[PDB]
Amino acid sequence: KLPPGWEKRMSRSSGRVYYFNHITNASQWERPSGNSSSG
Repeated sequence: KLPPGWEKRMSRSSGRVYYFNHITNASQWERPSGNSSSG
């Protein structure tokens, strides 16, 4: 899971908004928390 280096990214081909780590280099679908996660 993401956040040191992240962005919420649209799939610029066909499907979904995904969520991204910059410096690992990993695409998932997660808003990582806020303050509490909960999910």
